Amino acid sequence: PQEEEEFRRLAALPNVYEVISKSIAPSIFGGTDMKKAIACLLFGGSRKRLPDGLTRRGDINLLMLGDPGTAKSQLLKFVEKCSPIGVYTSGMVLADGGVVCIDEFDSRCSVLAAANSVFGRWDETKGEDNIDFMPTILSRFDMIFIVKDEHNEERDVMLAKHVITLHVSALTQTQAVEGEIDLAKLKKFIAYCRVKCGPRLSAEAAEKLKNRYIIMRSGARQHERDSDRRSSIPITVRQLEAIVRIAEALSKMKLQPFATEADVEEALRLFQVSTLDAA
Amino acid sequence: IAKIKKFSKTRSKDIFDQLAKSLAPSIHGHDYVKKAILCLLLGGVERDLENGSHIRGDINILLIGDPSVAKSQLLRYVLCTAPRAIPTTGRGSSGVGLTAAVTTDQETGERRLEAGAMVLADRGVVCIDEFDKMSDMDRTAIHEVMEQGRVTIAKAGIHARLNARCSVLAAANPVYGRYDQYKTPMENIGLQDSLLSRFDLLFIMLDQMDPEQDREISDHVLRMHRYRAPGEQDGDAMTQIYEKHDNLLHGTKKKKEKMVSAAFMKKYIHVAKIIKPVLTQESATYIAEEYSRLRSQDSMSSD
Repeated sequence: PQEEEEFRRLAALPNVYEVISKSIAPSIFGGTDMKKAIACLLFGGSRKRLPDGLTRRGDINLLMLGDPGTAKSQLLKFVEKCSPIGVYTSGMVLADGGVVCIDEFDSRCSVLAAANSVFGRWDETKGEDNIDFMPTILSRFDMIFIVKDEHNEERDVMLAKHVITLHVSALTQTQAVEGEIDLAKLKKFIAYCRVKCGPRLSAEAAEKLKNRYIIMRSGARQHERDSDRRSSIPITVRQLEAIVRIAEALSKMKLQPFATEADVEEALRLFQVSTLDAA
Repeated sequence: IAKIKKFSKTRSKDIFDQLAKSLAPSIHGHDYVKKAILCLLLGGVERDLENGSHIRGDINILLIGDPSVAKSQLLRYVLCTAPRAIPTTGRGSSGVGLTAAVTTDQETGERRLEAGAMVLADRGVVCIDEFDKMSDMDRTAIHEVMEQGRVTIAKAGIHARLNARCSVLAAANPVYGRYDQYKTPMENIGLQDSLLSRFDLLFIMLDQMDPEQDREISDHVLRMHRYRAPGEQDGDAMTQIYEKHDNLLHGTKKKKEKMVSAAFMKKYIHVAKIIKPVLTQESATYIAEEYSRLRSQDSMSSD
């Protein structure tokens, strides 16, 4: 009973999103957008039934593609550890409402999958044909992220220094950097938020998202028509459902009964940065 | 009865036009598919001969196209409307499920027959989604039903023949996932000649993203989504021949035309299925000449 007040105080702050994002794998350098996506996946959306008997998915699906050495398995392990229910496979029934991480991609479960390039390493010039999965299975994923080995002389030095500092200082002290939440506390907070309530969208946000979806569909049209080639990542109503689910998850993170326009804007920005860059 | 007679007499030639139009308001376009579904609902005529030979009176239609062209929606609508409609997915039911089997009863030691999926659906509709995922062997099993509508079973100590006069809807995806415009339809379909020949109609649906078509589809989907059933409070968690006009379901432009109600449509379909037509001599020569033209079109197929 006492922990309810603690969770309410934690979720009533104006900076819950930043604290949660920083709490997602503080050891890993960079990937703030990836950390936020992982956090909103862990919070997840809300499922809704229909009187006709039909059900709509309330879980988010993410896919990651990149060269080896981009710390993909570490994120999967951290997600499995943090999630109240978590399964890790090398490539479903026992998981109910949890998260299933799937490495080497080449029942109410959220799916987080990692995969490698067809040729082993990404080729920027070739563009498409670097993903072997068919568009039919690619459409199920709510978001797709691409990671490339951005070779910078200063970035390698910074990464080496960060790794060596993590190696050295870890026996000395194990303390939060800046207000980071403990693993058990974050686990209980996520469970409490998931159990307590689930929000719904608003009319103005719905109209804004509809207009943005129409504009994005026209843009994907024009890109495909000018390129004279079929995009391996199509845009359909499932993308709109994914954006709605991400906005609902963002509203759920604040425990508000109704979603705001800021959540929809953040969901649209994340969806753009992931899919449009990937596509 | 009086209303049916009045509608038939007033709308003489428009019936087949209206029923196809009002078949599925929730689905936009695909007039030919709606006409084919209407023809399936009406059905053909089964003819029995003095020699006892049986001629099939059912029609088989196969739909192939890109994803998200409202094919499963049509299958579900047919399942809801048809009196005896059975859905059987590709790998959900095998040949044992589709074809009646023989089981040895331990209580008495005799062998009994248990009806399959198609045996129960006599003079009905069988819907098969993901027909591509079905194995070739179930296709061979279904071939007998599609040819003569009968299943012959013989296991030592017992033999029988069961009637399987039924119509089949089939929905399948292309081998490449999306239909290839450049490649020939033979490569895209990827099916044997016998199976295609046994099918009566083949429909190919393309997700042509035309400006006006995309705008119209989006408008129809938005209008259907924003619609709410009357008599119900907003935000709550949860017979005339012509349907009452709705500003959202129909639209302001569609005020000039009305859709037929579901119950009246079902009654008219049943009455029409009762009716037994007779072919005329004038149409026979025209049909024969057009068939000869179709067969000779091999030299006139152009590109």
